[PDB]
Amino acid sequence: AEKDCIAPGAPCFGTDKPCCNPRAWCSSYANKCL
Repeated sequence: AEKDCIAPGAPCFGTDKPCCNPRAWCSSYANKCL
C-alpha cells in the first residue's frame, strides 16, 4: 500500500519514476531510490 512516489531505500527501478524527494534520482545500480 505504498504511495505513488518511491519510498526511501525502496526498489524504484521498475516504474521509471524517481523517489518522493524532488532531488532524489533512481538508483538502478542497486535497484532503489537514490
